[PDB]
Formats: sequence, structure tokens, C-alpha cells
Amino acid sequence: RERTVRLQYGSRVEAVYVLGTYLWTDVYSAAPAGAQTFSLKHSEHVWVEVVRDGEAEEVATNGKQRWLLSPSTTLRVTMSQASTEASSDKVTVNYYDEEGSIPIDQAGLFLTAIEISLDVDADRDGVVEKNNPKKASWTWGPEGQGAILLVNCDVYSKEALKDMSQMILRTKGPDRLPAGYEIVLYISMSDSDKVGVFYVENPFFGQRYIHILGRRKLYHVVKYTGGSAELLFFVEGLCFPDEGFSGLVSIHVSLLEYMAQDIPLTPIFTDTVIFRIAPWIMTPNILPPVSVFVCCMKDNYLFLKEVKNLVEKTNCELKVCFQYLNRGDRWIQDEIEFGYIEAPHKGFPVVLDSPRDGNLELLGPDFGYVTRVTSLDSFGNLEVSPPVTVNGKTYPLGRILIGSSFPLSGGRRMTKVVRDFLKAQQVQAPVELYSDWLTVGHVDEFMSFVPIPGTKKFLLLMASTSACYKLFREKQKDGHGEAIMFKGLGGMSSKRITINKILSNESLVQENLYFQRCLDWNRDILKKELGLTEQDIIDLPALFKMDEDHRARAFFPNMVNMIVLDKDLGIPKPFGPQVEEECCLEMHVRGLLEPLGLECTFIDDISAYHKFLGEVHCGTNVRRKPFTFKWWHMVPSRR
Amino acid sequence: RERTVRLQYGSRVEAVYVLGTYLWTDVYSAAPAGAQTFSLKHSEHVWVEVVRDGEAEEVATNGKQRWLLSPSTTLRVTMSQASTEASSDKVTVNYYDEEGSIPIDQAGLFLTAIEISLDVDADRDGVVEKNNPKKASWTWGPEGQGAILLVNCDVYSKEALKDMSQMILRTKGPDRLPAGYEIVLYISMSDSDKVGVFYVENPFFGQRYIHILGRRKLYHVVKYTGGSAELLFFVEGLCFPDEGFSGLVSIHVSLLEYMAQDIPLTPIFTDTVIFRIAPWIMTPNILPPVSVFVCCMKDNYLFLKEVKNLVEKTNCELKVCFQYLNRGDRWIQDEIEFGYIEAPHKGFPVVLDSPRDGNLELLGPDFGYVTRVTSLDSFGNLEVSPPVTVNGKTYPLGRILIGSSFPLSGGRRMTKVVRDFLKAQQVQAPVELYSDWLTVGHVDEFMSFVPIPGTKKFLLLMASTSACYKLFREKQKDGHGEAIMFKGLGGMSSKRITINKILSNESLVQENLYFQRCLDWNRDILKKELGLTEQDIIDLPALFKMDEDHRARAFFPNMVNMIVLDKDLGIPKPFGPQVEEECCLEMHVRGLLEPLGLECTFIDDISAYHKFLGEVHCGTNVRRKPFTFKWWHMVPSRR
Ligand SMILES: [Ca+2]
Ligand SMILES: [Ca+2]
Ligand SMILES: [Ca+2]
Ligand SMILES: [Ca+2]
Repeated sequence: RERTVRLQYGSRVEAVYVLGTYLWTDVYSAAPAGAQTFSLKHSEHVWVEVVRDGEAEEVATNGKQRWLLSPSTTLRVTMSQASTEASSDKVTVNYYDEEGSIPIDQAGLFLTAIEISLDVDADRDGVVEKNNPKKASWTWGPEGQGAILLVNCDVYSKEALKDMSQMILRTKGPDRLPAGYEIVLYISMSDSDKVGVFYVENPFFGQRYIHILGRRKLYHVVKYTGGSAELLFFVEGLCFPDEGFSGLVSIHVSLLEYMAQDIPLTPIFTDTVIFRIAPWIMTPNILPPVSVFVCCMKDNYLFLKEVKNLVEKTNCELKVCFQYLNRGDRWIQDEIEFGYIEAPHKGFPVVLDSPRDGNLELLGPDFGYVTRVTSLDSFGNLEVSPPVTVNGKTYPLGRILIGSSFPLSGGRRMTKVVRDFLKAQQVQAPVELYSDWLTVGHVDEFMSFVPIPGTKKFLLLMASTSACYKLFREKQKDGHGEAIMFKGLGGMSSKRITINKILSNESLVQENLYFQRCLDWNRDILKKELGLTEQDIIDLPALFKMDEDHRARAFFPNMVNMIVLDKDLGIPKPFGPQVEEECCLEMHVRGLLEPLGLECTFIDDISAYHKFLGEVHCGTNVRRKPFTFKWWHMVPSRR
Repeated sequence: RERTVRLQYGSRVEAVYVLGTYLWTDVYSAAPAGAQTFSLKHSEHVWVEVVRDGEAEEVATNGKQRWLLSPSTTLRVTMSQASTEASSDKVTVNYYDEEGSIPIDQAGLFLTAIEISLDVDADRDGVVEKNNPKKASWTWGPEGQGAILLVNCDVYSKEALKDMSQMILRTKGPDRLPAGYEIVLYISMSDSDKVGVFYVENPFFGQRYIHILGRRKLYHVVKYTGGSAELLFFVEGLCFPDEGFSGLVSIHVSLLEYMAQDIPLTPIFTDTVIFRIAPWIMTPNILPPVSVFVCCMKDNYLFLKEVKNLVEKTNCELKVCFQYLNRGDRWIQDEIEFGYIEAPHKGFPVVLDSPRDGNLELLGPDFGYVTRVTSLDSFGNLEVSPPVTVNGKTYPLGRILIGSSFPLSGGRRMTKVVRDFLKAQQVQAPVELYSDWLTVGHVDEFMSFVPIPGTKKFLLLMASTSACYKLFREKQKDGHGEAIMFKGLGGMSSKRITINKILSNESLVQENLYFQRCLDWNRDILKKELGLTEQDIIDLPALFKMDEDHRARAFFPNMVNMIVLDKDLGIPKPFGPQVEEECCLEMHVRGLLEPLGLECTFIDDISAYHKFLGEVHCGTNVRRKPFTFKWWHMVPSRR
């Protein structure tokens, strides 16, 4: 960067020189009228070139050389090291008329050189490198650079600031700035609700970290100390990317020059760093489980016992939660979603919370928490795929899936605020599915993903009414038509539901043909947007009843919504027709999954209620390890 | 795209097949219970593969081949040509039990194949090509594709729609769609205020073009005609890109299937095209002039005469406008900005209008018009550079420059709405300068650009107080100190302003040293952001007086704001000190510019007022030819 500094005659100009710039210096304006030539001297640590027309020549500290005075003959002045108390850094120009060789006047330039750099970890290794040349930009991908900020998901103490990003103002210079200069850190009004910055204003008096930039504070004057100094700041993000906020914020430092009273200070030098606030990222079922969270009523004993036995087969821990006045019976699934954020220096799991009635809980200090209508707003209506490649385009973090209705239908849709939030995170590139054919309207009622043990591959599991009818028709042909469903549920007994009773119900057949069309519409979108073929899909038998809105609810428990812990699957117990004293639905599902090395455990969540009307009274959610792939290595499509 | 279609037994499924897709077909669900094997027949134009486990084999129209019934054995069904009235397109599956070789049941699939494609000019040649594979995306650059829409800047007539973009729905098929299908064109609610779409709904009754999509109309059912048909639509943009609008809009067509009463129609097939709305683009002084627009009071005779003589030296046309009650004296410069928009098929100049008091004119049908506070909001405070390359980064359309104040100053700034509009056009990548040291606060008071004749290069012209003081001090040394300014302006005479009187005014010297600092701050930003060196800059003598706000107004007319018509420059007449009966300011300026092949004509806009107090009462603006470089060939940085 070249900067303009002009001489003024009979006199001296004093200026601060910031390393990394250079000065171009007009010597002609300060020449007395009628002067013809000029000569110059300079000190050891100032480099001076005479530039005539654009041709530059280095000039010695004390030569006698003279040049013609011309507007097109100027000086270029460079310094490679900061001034100290031992410095006298200067350039002096003498002017001559035609008459003789003794100077008729002289104009000086007295310089104080300082280093000023606002530094961040732009190369994304967790250390704050010195003046990264790319620190003022932010680029995606393996070769990308620029600093990363975490949203704070929770006078201050240093220990509390350990999660934040470091920003260091590094300076070098003499004991003090020359008269009339100050250094100021600042942000835009727009960015003021996106960030906050802390530091210790008075280190002589203690370690107290104070908030110096943020809401209502757009600038902070910083104290200059001489020699080589560093000021350590901590920076936090205040919010995630959203519809109107890209995720990018900037922080500036300027050296300002005092002009006079009632005149703004002049920005002599400005340095800028950019941060991107890390997005919230969802974890698919293929990622290693850490903890399993369940909620149910205290007396659903079978559910608790069987979930405990499932989890005991794994290395996961179980966390048991009961029911709360402000929350639905499924809240750990519906009102809570486990996700994470990551920066080069650190990362943590982050839970999104959307309580049914609003807040009045939480599990653990280890998580960050973000707290916020139709049933489509539930997190049961949100899923995320394993990493996929689609027509050459890779989604290394997978893609988020959200249930919706058809564009022209006038049906339900998840609220714009949530849809826009998910879209703005960018790295999971969400896809809308069709859930509005279901009374409750959640994608988790019809689909899930499971890893294939011993491989890096996965399966999509789809509810299928067609598979259920085929199975029941086979068992009827085999002489089992009188086999009864719901054995052991006393509140169902008087209905005497048998395979025969189901197969002879004409309207129910028609309803379920229609529901299969809805499932297949989803199947096609999933194959398209996830790059899946028929070999990647398994169909689990399912059956629904229709309401007055022509929407589906489960006839028997939906097996697709299962607890996935690697090879081990907690599968809702279906209570299907018994053949040879085994549920034909359980046997069929085992025959599909077990050959792939998946281990099935059926979990009874409904017996405690004595009947099943389509509603499930328990919920589960699994906290998983984050992806090994760093989100900042992705190259998302430009919006 | 693979689509799911299942057979149903004892019976027939009828389906529409859209060319470009294929069907995967479950034959197992329709098998009677206890059936073992299946065979198939099909018609000549339907291609059928039996896919077992993922291994596919082509099957003849009538073979006797049998396969085991399995859920993992399916059909893949393809058609390469649309159905006609002569078509019977079908696949029939026979089922067998173990017992014998005579079919126990059969399930058919009856198909009607149609072509449906929503087509636009995505390859950007002005013609609407057939089904561009990239039409659903929009990419920048020489190799980029996707369609371009113009904002409309002005029952309907076809002639009025000639400027709009064409979109053509191309279909092929038999006399009618099968029962229960319709084709619907649609847009999102969000896009509904960004676009409008027209067509002739009833071509049997006349040519009337009606608005079918836009505000309050999100969908339109289109009539299907058989054979090969095209429906021609015209599409207009309603607004330019802005803070919350990227410029991208989408239009969809869907084939919908009727399910039953009170159930939404199912989207069987959807095709999508994307448009980008073309940005408003500003023209720098290096572009060929077409017309010169001037405004002044009717009796400023010298101005009109001299501007006419200037324009007569060129091939440009002159347009003379007077003063209006709702507008300032400079309005053609301050309230009007000439720009253009372009699409592959066509382009036109587009004027932005921001009337001082609001609207109550316009010049010509040839222009589009866009009509909308401090003095920084004026278009005198907007300039655009010639094309530049900066540190390897090219700006082929140049960069817009807007005057502002320092970030921490609390000073004036152009309104956010205008700043955000300019930023959203993206292709001119605006730069903020510092104009707030001037009372009026316009960049055109201190800077301009001129082409260097006979070359592709250009110069930045900067006002310089330092150049004026040097010149006046020289003339004083030469014995001309008593030379008077403002000769011939009777209202100035009693002041007796001479070079001596100016040079002895101590406070004025100090004021102008400060103004030179302001100019130099701008010089440095311009060199940085435009990639300019000192060789690219010429300094024109200028002088200012300071107001109580410490802001500058011209002491004598600012020569930098000049009419640039290629080699010929209309330069405000300065009324400087006369030496040997020539203005020393005019002679100095000629000595700077003329050697470069620039021809200077000085234009007197102030004599009619008898004095000069810092205010100019005339304005000029030049309409120029657009850049030859197509804006869509640029690759702007991602936001
Ligand atoms: Ca680093
Ligand atoms: Ca979920
Ligand atoms: Ca074309
Ligand atoms: Ca302008």
C-alpha cells in the first residue's frame, strides 16, 4: 500500500510510518518559488528513492546529488524496521535556485515507524499466526482460509472465555505514539448484534475481562505500549447464520490522527480481519452413538427395562428423563434436536430446544443450548441423511430432510423461521419431503437410515403398506387368517382384530393403497436427491388408518422409527399376528435385517397403556460423535 | 429420473409416462398369494428389463420366459417416443403357481407417453433451445448458463411484450391427456412480486395476451393440445436485485394427477427454469458518447452557446433542458443517472430518477425509467471508474464510487437504500470514498476520469489545492501578484481579489492545506482500489473556502467536473488571474492536458449570474454506449 505524505516548507512534517506501507512524497510543493533543483539527505533506516516520471533510483544517506525540480519527480520512502528510542528517522530536502550551490531553503520529514497488525487464526490450525495475508477474506474448502467464530450457546473471568476465538493486536514501536495519534478497534452497527469482544482494560489492577465491542459499543480506544507488545482479545458469535445474515462479520483497527477540535480524526492506517460464525450441524444415524436419551412415564416399566438391556449391549450410556408439564410425551424426540458446532480450536454438541408450552429441562454442562404452529414444526419432522454424492456433487455432511406438503396443496408446512435457519447453515443443503399425508406429519413416521455393519455404506428404511398386505395375504393363504393382533393388550381384546378382519376391510385397503402412493412419492424424491438406487432401500411392513382429513395414523406401531446404535437396533414392538407363537411382523423384519449383520431388539412402549390408538407415549434421541470431515472444508454452491 | 409405479392385480394400472424418466415397477405386490413365478409381454414401443438384485436383462415383446417371484426382482420400463392415437403402449404380467404352466392371474400397465419441457434461452444466444440440461441453474462467466430477464422499466398487445423474455412449454403426445391429469404453471409466493408472466389464453378468440402469474396469481392451469405443440409465454422482471433479493427467480410446470375429492393433486412430473434479473449498470467517461444533456436557466446564453460549439465538434447530439419547479438547478446531473440493462435478446439505456421534491421530466421513449435525505444522496455523489484490474482481480465493467464520511466520524452518508441497491447489482463492486469534507459532499466536486486519446488507457483527474498555490506563488514571484481574479464578473469587482490578496490570507492557506489532506486520503483509496499509480493521475489546480462546519466549497469554479466527449473536454471556465491577457489557470490546464491529445474548451456557466459564491447553476450528463463486455461473462466474488 502506497500512502501520500507531502512536505511543507521552511518547516517540518512529522508522520507515523506503518510497516507494510510506503510513502510517496511530493517535494515540489514545498519548494520556494523560483527554486530550480533539489538535493536530499536521510537517516540509516529510511530508504529513499527519487522517482522521475516513474523511473526510480535509490539515493544514499549523504550524497551531493541534485535533480531538477518537477511535479513529476517525487520521492518514494520506505522503512523496514520499527523505530526505537535510539532512532532518529528522517529525510531532509534542500532547495537551490539557479544562482549558486548553497541551499536557499529546506523541508524535512521526521518519521516514527511502528508495526500494527490485527491477527487471527486464518489458516485454521488453532494458533494465531502473524499477519496472515488472507486474513481479511473468508474462503471455503481444503485450501480455504479465514478465521472461525463459535456462537456462545450458554466483568468476566478468563476461564469462562476459553471457548472463544482469539484475536491479537500485535504492535512494535518506541515508548509512545507521537502527539496526536490513537489506536481504535471497531465494528459496524450491523455487526454489533452478531458479535462481542472482551479484554482486560486495566491489567495493572487485575485480570477482569470486560466487554468492549458489541451491542451499543461500536469502538474501543486501546492503550499503546512501546517495544514489542500484544493485546489479547476474545471474540464470541452472538447468533447463527439466518435469512438475512450470511455468517460473516468483520473487526477493524485504525490508527487515527488528530486534526483539530470539531474535526473528525483521520484514519491513517486500517487493518481488518473477517470471521465466519460456525453453522449448526445435524448428526445422521451412521455416526457413533455416545449417549441415548429417553423419555416416558415413570411406570412404563417394560420400555425402561428393554431400552436398558439394549443399551447394555453397547458402549453407550443411557440417560432417563421423565415427563414435564410444559412438554409433550415425546419431547426428547420432538422438542430437542442434537447437533454440534466446531471451530479449529474447539467444538461442542449443541441442542436446539423448542418446548411445547415454552420453558419453565436440560441435561449437562457439556452441551450448548439454543431455545426458541403446526405439528410439522416438531423435530420428529427433521432428519439428516448420511454423506452422499449426487450426480458428481458431494454432500460430505449429508443433507437435512424436512417434511412438507405439495406446493399447490394449501397444506401444512414447517414454519419459515426454522426452514430459513436450516437453509442458512448451508452445509447440509436441505431437501423437502412430503409428510402432510400423515395426521401428525413427521418424516420419522415413515423413514430412517441405518449403517450396514462392516462397511461404510448405509440403507434407507421405508414404511411399506404393500409389504404388510403381501405378508398378511401369504399368512392367510397358509391357514393363519384367524391369527389375532394386539395379543396381551387388554383394551384391544374386544375388537378381535385378526388377519382375516384386516384383509376383508375394503375401505382400509383403498386407504392404504393411497398411503403407499404417498410413500412412493417420497421414495422417488429421496432416490433423486440422495443418489440412491433400489439396492439401497429396505421396505418394512406398515399399516395406517385414515382420519377425516384423509391423513394417516399408525394402525400398529411404526417400526421404522427405531433407535440406531451401530449394529444394534431398538425397534418398536409391532404386536402383529402370532404364527407358531411368534409375531409374524417381528419374524419378517428379522429376515430382512439380520442377514446384513443388523441385530434386532424389539422394544415394547405400548403395553403400559393397554391399547394402541396410533399415538406413541415415549421418545428417544441419540447424541452422536461429530463427523470427522471439517465443515469448513466443504465447498457449498453459491447462493 | 427413476419413478415408482406399482402394478395392482386382477386389474390394470393406467399411467402417464413422461419422456426423460423411467419407471421401476414392482410386480410382486400384485402377485396372488402363493404364486411362484411370473412372465411378461409388452408392446413394441415399451422397453422392459427384468431387474434381479440389480442385474438387468432386456425382455422381448412376446417371449415365454419365467422368473421367480421375489421382492428383489422388479421391472424397469422405458419409452423413447411419445404416444399417438395409433399407440397401444402396455406391459402385461402373468402369474403362475407351482402346479402348472397356465397363468393364474394377470396384472397390466397401460401407458400414455408424453413429452413435457419448459424451455428458456439458457445458453444466452437469444433463441429458446430445446430442453437445455442446465436450464434449472444459473452460473456466471464465459462458460456459464441460464436465462436472463429484464426488469420492465416502463389485456395486453404482443408488440408491447417484444422486450420480454420468452419461455416456451413444448409438449408432444396424443389427442388428449388421459382422465384425471392436468398441467399447471406456477411460482412461489416470494417470487410473485419479482416477476410476471403473460400469454394468450384463448387463441381462437383473438391475440389478447393476459397476465397469468405474478402478484396474487401463483398458478395457472394450461390447456393441453395434442400432437407437437408449443405454448409461448412472455416473462418480465418487476424489480432489480436489492438487499434481500439476489436477482434469481424460478418458474415451474407440473403434471398433476387427480386422486379424489378433497385430496390434493399429486405432482407426477415437475420441470423448472431459473432466470436472473439483469442488473443496472453505470457507464464511465471512457465509453463513447451518444447524447449530451444539459440544464440551465433559459437566459444563460454563453453556457448554451459554448456547449453547442463543443458538441458540434463531435458526433454527439445535444439535448437542452430548462429548470423545473420540483428540481434543483443541477438536476440533469444530480437527480438523473444514465445507466443500462442488457439481456442476450436485447438491452436499453435506463435512467434512475430521484427528483428533489418528487415527480410532477423525461427525455424519450428510448429509455427505461426507475423513479425513487442529505446532499450525499445526489447522483453528483456517484461516479464509476473505467475497467480496472486490481492485484490480479478484474473488474471489466469498472467500479462504482460513492462519497461518504469516515466510519467513526458521525458524518453524512448516502442512504442505505441506495448503497444497498448499488451493492446488490454486484457487477460494479462499489467503493466508498470520502466526500464529507465538502459542504455539498459530492465526489464529482473533486475527481473525474478521462480516456487518453489513441489508447485504451485512462487518467484519474484530481483537484489539487497544492497545485494552485504553487502556480500562484510562481506568478507572484514573476511580478504578477496584482493580477485579478473574476474579471468581467461585476458582482465580484468590489472585492478586488488578486493573487497577492489570496496568498496573504493566512487562515485560507491553513484551510486549503487541510483540504489537500482530504484530497490525498481519497487519492490513496483510489490508487489502492483501482490499481492506479502516480503515472495514471493528473492534478488540476483548485481552491476552496471553509464553512462553519469545517467543510469546503469552491473558491473558483471546479474544473474537474467536466464534460468528457472522447478527446474533447468541456471544462468549467475558472476566471483565474490574467497574465498577458490569458487566464493562468486555463493556460496551466492546457499545458497538462493538451500534450496528451486532449482538446480543451472552457465553458462559462457563471457570467450570467455576475458572481461566483461556490454554487454552480447548470448541469450536464452524457448518455454513452454500453460496454461491449457482457455483464453475464463476469465472475463476481461470492457473497
Ligand atoms: Ca493459525
Ligand atoms: Ca429429528
Ligand atoms: Ca438459446
Ligand atoms: Ca454521477
